[PDB]
Amino acid sequence: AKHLFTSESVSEGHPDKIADQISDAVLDAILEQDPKARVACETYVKTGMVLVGGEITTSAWVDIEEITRNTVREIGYVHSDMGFDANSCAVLSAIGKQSPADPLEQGAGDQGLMFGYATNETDVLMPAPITYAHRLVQRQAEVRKNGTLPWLRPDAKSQVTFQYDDGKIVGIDAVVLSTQHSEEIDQKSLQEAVMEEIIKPILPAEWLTSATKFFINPTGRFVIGGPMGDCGLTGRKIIVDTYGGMARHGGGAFSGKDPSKVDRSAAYAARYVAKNIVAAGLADRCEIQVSYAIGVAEPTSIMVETFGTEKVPSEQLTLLVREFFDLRPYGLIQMLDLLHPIYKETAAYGHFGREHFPWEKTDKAQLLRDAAGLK
Amino acid sequence: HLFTSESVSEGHPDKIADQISDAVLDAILEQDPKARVACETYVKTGMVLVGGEITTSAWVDIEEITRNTVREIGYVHSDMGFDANSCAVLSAIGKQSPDRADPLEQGAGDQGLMFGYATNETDVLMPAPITYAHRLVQRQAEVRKNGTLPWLRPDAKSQVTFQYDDGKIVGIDAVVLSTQHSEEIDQKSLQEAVMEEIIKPILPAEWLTSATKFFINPTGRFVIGGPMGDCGLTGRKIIVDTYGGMARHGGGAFSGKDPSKVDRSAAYAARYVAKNIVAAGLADRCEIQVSYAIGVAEPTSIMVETFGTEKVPSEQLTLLVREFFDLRPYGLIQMLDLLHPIYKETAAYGHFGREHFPWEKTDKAQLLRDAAGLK
Amino acid sequence: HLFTSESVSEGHPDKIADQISDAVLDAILEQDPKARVACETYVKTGMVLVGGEITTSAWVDIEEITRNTVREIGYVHSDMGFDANSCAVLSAIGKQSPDINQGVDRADPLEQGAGDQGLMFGYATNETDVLMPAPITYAHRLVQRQAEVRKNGTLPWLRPDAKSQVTFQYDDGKIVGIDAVVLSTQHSEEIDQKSLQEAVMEEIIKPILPAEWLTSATKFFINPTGRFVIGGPMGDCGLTGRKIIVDTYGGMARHGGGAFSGKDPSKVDRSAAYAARYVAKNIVAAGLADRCEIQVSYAIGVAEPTSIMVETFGTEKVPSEQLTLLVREFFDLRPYGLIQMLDLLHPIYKETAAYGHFGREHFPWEKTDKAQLLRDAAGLK
Amino acid sequence: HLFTSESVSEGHPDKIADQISDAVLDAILEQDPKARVACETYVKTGMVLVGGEITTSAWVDIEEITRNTVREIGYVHSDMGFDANSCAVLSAIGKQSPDDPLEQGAGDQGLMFGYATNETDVLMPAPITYAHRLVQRQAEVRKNGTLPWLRPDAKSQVTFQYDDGKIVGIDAVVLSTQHSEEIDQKSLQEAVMEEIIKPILPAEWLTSATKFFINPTGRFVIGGPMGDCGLTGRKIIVDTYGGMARHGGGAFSGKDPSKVDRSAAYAARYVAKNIVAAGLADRCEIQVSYAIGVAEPTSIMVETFGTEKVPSEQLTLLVREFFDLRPYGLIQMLDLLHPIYKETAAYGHFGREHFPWEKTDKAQLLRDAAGL
Ligand SMILES: [K+]
Ligand SMILES: [K+]
Ligand SMILES: [K+]
Ligand SMILES: [Mg+2]
Ligand SMILES: [Mg+2]
Ligand SMILES: [Mg+2]
Ligand SMILES: [Mg+2]
Ligand SMILES: [Mg+2]
Ligand SMILES: [Mg+2]
Ligand SMILES: [Mg+2]
Ligand SMILES: [Mg+2]
Repeated sequence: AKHLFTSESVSEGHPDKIADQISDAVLDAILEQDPKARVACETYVKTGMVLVGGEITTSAWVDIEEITRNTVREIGYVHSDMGFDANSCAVLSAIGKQSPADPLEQGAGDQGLMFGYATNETDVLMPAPITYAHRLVQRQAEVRKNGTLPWLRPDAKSQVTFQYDDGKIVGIDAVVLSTQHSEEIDQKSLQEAVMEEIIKPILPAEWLTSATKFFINPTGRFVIGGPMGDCGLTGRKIIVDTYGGMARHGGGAFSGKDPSKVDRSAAYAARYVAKNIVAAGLADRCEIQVSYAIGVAEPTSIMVETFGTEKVPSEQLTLLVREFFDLRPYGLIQMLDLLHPIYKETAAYGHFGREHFPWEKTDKAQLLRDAAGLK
Repeated sequence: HLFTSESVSEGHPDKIADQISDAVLDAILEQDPKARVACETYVKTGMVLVGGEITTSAWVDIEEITRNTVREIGYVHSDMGFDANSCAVLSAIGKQSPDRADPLEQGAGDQGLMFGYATNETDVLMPAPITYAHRLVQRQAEVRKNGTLPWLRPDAKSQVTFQYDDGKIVGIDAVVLSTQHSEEIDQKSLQEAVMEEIIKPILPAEWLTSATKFFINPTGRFVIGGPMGDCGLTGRKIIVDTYGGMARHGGGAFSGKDPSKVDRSAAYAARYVAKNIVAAGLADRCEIQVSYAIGVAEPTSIMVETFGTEKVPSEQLTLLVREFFDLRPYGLIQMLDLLHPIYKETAAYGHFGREHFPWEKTDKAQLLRDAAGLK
Repeated sequence: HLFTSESVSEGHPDKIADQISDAVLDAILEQDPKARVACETYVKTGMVLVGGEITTSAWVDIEEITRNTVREIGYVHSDMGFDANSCAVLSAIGKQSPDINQGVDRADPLEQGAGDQGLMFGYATNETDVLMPAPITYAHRLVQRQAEVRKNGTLPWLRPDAKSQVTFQYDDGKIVGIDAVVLSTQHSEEIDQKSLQEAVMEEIIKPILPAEWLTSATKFFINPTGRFVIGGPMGDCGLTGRKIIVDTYGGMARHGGGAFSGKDPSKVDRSAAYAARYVAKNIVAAGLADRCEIQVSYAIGVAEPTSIMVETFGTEKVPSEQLTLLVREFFDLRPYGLIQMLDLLHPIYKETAAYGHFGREHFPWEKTDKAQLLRDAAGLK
Repeated sequence: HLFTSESVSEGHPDKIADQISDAVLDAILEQDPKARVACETYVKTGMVLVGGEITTSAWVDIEEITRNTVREIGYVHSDMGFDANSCAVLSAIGKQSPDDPLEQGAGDQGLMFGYATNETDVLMPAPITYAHRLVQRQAEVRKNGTLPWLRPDAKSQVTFQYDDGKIVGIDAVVLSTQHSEEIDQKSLQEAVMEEIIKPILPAEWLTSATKFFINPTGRFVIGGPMGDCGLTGRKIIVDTYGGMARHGGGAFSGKDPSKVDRSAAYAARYVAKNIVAAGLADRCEIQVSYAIGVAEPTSIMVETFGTEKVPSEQLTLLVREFFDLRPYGLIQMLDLLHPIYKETAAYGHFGREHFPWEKTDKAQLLRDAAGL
């Protein structure tokens, strides 16, 4: 049936995403020294200040203030004219610290479930709305940092409404792009530049018609942004972090958490499964639901929803997942080789659909395709 | 096979933050129903930080509201981990003082996407797992406060796992209930009281079988809780707040936001739309997506999904939605009569399924059914 | 012998905190003159924390008062190290309902007991015409002159943070001259040190220090560490009540330990030091001593001071036994008697929080309206 | 006639702050004796904020130091108003990496006072000395189980009467102490008199005239940071001489010894104490003047209040000969680069005769070098 579907993303300068990146920068700095550390780092940013809090158990010694200032500086807040300055904002630490047979048989601590999702409607096997929303704010940051549009400032949001028909994309119905900018540029010039340097190189021409609506800084000037007059907190962008609303989400933020937190690592594993099923050609689109029982390691149930797109029977998919992936809480950590400082890169522009992340590798695809008996 | 949802009591640190954010909201709306409020709370060992931005004529004492909220939750002694009377309360709220000929045509305050959902698998038209998860922790607080089990303490968590078959409920596979308690209670007595006074009054006997597992405090003594050794933030329970994983989410938090914020009010309106479609008998379950562009009053998209359970063509449903509901941002407010101090009640035990909330009324169901030509 | 006193401008981080604390006090007293206020401020890079306890009916916006105060001091850009418009302001003030004890707990409010124990000193000397020690007097005037030329457009490139030191040479108890002068001032990036030193010399130092006391031997040090572009709370920390000697007599006289700023007049740490200055100054203006130091002390809950002591360093012109009598006769040093004697229940305290609480003769504790009564009572003509 | 000084116990909120500031200093100095430290603490209902600036190679856990300090002081329960185990601890310390030194000139036109008098055995003014001993005794009988219902927060004040520089008696004593709910005021007053006041104050100074104000406003159950702020550097007269000597300004706690405000003040005490211990005077205020860029003090005034046993100008020359008062020389003279400062942050920096600036090891040298 014909319908619209919308997703959004936000730049690395958005205050919630600032907090995510600081949490994962702290996490990465600890993991570099202590790969087995327990970290639950929650950040709060607002006018003039960063508060980094939470709980860690580690042998690592890290300078929270330096990590914080370096992270905000890299994002681009370096002057009070932008609303925020990495060099002169307040940084407060409130982190409680503590000192540090078959480990893979560790059972789950909760009744829980995890969702994964993939679809061959894009090259990265992600839903088109979240993919192109991500790409729009990532492009905003790129042309900001490389000097193409030097008047851009870090804070930006995007939103894309796709039209579907019979489950395939027909085009883009509406685009929102709001970006922070310096005082000197006028809105008409800004809108033309955003169209030419951000929107047009990112969105396929075939999907843009004369009916497409473009809302580029629709309320006009956007000089002050980031944390200034606007709070950011770790874990308040969990839908832009994942699938943009296209898939179900069981709850649980990612950033600031070490891989032992099932909320993060099991979600990564569930994406890994779904992406490899679709890359194998076993379905065009796939939502996986992994259920865990308190005190047992293997998932208690694995449901593979294929939305009628399956190329083999649905029971065969469940069995293939049982055979080729280790979805035990600690086994998936080993499968994905997660005990490394790789998380700051995940904390803006999406945890899924990205290049080099281990849960985005399609290295079980051909094995699954063979095992299911097709070519 | 299996589906699990969880809930947390008013004493969970994330929910403490939601309740403080909405108590501030309600205190302001009592004096100034048109106030703009964006209140974000951070709680952890010994402290509450209440931050954000308000535009109002109201005069409120944030510290008093905060201590009162924590006192009502029940944290009143350091032995519990947290004490309303002696914790630190910091305020970082920026205050400003207070556009269309027809206020119904006011543009949205932000972009974003919002989902609503309804299913006839329970009488309140909610998914069963989140419904009974909520009622368990709600019942823990009720018997804690009314004197029945006075040795209970505020922090608690529930998990209910349902078994499905042919898409219908077959029974409850597992129930977890963890509750905080005073040092004098032994676990055996605790488990028996919880089972007698909390679980059995709440879960339907028809869904309890020989295969149903019960886990009461599976990790033993639970004496300190809440913010102690932990950290709670507003808007980190958005799946608990809504449908428990059964339906999708647009990502926006609810608590601390006045009804001009479409993250909250349009999610309420999408629940109202979906619930009225299911109550009309036009679908067995229905999910609504809406989205907005900042400065634009008409939604950038409306999508209705009925999972093949629709009783009239999907195209007719979308038309009925556009005919009978005003989803413009200020249309939402007037449709649901939202400018009242009603929001602290929503900040624990779920925003949906409690049928005295305005977005829970099924007062358009008969109109829809009549317009659809159904008898 | 030599004697040095120092002062700091309104832009020094400790004084920023004193000023915010008294700006909050004044805004409250504007609405509720009987309010109880104990406001303590902490400033450091990027943030202000305003804490304490108030009992008042007033409704004030702590964050707005704080940003306005910082903006007036002049911190408005990250280039300076601190920006009123974008720093963080955290409020941690606990509020209580009344605004004293409703109807006071004494039939005669003059008989109310002290709110705390403690000791307080006051001092006066006829070394200067405002009856203050010279070194702190000229130290204050230097940094006050810095802020004046910065704000009135004379030297717009100055920035808020600044510090002065003045060393006087004494001989036989008399001023012979100024031995050394130190003046460090924050400035914008484009001014070079040589233009800065000459500008400070011509516009700040020479207009303020008496030419008679400056000689070929007087040493002048303008920005002895050179470049001074970032300052204030940046890379530093300011706290209410950490400048209690610059607030009073610059080391020339003793101190009882209590801070002034952020305290309403029911706090004897503040009001009894003001009253002791008023006593000592009226004794010296009366010609009863060339210099005079007063100590008072209180017990919490007790209205009569636990001790009054009058020290005149051998300069008294009548027997000291008579002086102590005159003090008991002409001044009401009970806690609330202090308030009524000096008319303290008014929003006048933010002006005291930089450039010194004493020597500025429009303040009520600087009036010498008892001097002639004292002289007449002592039998002097 | 009368002179009054006060002191406060280790549980008073300002002294809690001083103690946390110097506990952080001590932990840094144990790993890095040359560290630069300027640690400012703010304490209030439910929270400790530890702020400031350090340059050091040391790695310390600010939260653990803070909780350990508050626990030892005795705040361990919300009933007392404050709990080491569950209060908030926030850190905001800026950290820099490490980057003839005895000829270092002063950085400021400075003045430093030191004082001593033989009116007590520790060569301190009597009002501050006995004020300290009262609150220190309060803490001792709280901690050793003698009066276990005492709680940490207490203040003392003592008014002495003088005749011609000599003590004649004590006129007034204030002792206010926090306590548990269950004890009545009458029993508290009797217990405080018998166990705190009478063992500390010499009986020959107490008469029928002496006024005793013991918890004069009654119940004192809530205390410490609860409902009233504590900040580092807000007890600088308690820390020094109780108001008897002049003070040029500048707090001690949280500052490493390279801060002249602290170490030059210690050096001035050391000089004054030895002069009196040598018998060159009975009481003695020393005023040390520094010029910027100059190491040796540019002026040393030795005020003796007419009690000198030797020509007053000899005293200055004896000080020059026997003491190294250059800014970094005095640090060597007093051997200051050691973690000794948390103990100084309650009950006074002067008067306790194990600290280095309280040794009278130059008294015999000064006495021999003079006529005596
Ligand atoms: K957490
Ligand atoms: K400092
Ligand atoms: K205070
Ligand atoms: Mg947000
Ligand atoms: Mg969770
Ligand atoms: Mg949480
Ligand atoms: Mg939002
Ligand atoms: Mg200072
Ligand atoms: Mg000072
Ligand atoms: Mg005081
Ligand atoms: Mg104090």
